[PDB]
Amino acid sequence: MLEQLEKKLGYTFKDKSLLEKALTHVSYSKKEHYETLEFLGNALVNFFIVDLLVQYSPNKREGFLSPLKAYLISEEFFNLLAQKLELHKFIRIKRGKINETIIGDVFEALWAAVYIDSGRDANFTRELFYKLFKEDILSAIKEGRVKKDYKTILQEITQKRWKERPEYRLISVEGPHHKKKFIVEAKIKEYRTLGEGKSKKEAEQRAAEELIKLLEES
Amino acid sequence: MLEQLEKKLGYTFKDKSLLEKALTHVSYSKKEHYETLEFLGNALVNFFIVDLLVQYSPNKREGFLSPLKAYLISEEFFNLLAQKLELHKFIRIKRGKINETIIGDVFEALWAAVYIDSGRDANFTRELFYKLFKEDILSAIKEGRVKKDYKTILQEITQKRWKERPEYRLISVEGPHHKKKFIVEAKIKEYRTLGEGKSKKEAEQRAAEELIKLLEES
RNA sequence: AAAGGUCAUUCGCAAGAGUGGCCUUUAU
RNA sequence: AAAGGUCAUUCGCAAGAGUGGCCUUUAU
Ligand SMILES: [Mg+2]
Ligand SMILES: [Mg+2]
Repeated sequence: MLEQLEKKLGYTFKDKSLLEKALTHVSYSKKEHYETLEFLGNALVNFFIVDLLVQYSPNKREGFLSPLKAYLISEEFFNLLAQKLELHKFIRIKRGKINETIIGDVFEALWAAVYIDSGRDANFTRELFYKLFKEDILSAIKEGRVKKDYKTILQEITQKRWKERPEYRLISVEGPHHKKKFIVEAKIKEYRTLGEGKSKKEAEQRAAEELIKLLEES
Repeated sequence: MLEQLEKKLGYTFKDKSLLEKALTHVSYSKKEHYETLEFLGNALVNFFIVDLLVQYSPNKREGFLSPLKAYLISEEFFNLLAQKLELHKFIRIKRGKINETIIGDVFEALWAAVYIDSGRDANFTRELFYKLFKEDILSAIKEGRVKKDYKTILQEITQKRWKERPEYRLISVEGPHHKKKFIVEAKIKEYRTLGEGKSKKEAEQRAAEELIKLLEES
């Protein structure tokens, strides 16, 4: 079973218990799970990615590098990189389903495990990591594009035009506690739009997206 | 002069312009300054710190490791570790004076410089880093303690007791725009307290501290 | 950690930038 | 990234825990 993953990883563990720990969620084993390895892998993987980002990024301005780095270490991207490994069929869990949060954390812990198993050889681990994902990362860096959210876009418009910030007002809150529906109002000067979502922010983001369009019509 | 810093670092650079760039603020050189190196150094050092932290921490709980890690990569701590280096006498800058934010950023950039100049040798750089600071880090980790802020403590108190959170509002704002004084009000149930500070958060932190007392005195 | 506004101050013919304080938005 | 409250759900005699939703605090 593990031999398969080791083959996809291109690395054979000296300590197989270290590899399964990385693959084990707290629900399956409360004494030997990946939580602490995840803490380490996050730092480790963060380093490998930044190093690539600094070398190959077309734009080295902080406002570009920071948002892009955040995406390159996001759960989303990690799940994207993990596909190749098929972690979903090596992961051990009980009270839960192997969602994208679990996958991303196991991905991080998995890299910490390799690092440790190899006698804490960062250089070796970085290369193994690059041999597997360098191209995929450089690819995403080349097609890198920072995109602002509506709430941010809106206040930059209003701070430019009237040097003021839009007022977000909570209008309604319906539904059961585990699935609420929020209706918020965005207002600037005398303009006001509405927005709804499953969270205040989502609702405000919708509201803001409207106030922008509203303002375009002038 | 650079030779003096290399002796403190315990490493001789092949590319001196690299060491120089790490020491150079944008005010002194618009084209070759430490901004990008700082980006990378932060990631590299974060990894050095975390690795030590997962191996030597008294407590491995997320709620302990996280707050503690935050302090271990904070500007405050880096200035502490950087003292020994006397970076203040090596940093190049025009517009301003070498403050703790500068020192902290140059500390990070410097390690990025060492990393790159050594041909991206992570193991080497890590050991050089430890040779200089492992002792100080282990010591801080041994004294490691999570310090909660008043606002956090207040809502945990009010949420345990009443399942509700305190509320803040600004009472008044005094002084010039570049030096304001805020007076804020903190409340829970029928209890209200005031606090003042150079910012809303400082004011609220102060107000929260007062309300905690008010609650103890019942 | 990044983004916008703003006050002060510094460099600058200008453009524009540095530094310090404040407000807000985003991400983790 | 961490902390606290809350709803749902799963495991549990209980304590307590896991997973999903929401609110909030902190840090960068
Ligand atoms: Mg994670
Ligand atoms: Mg920094």
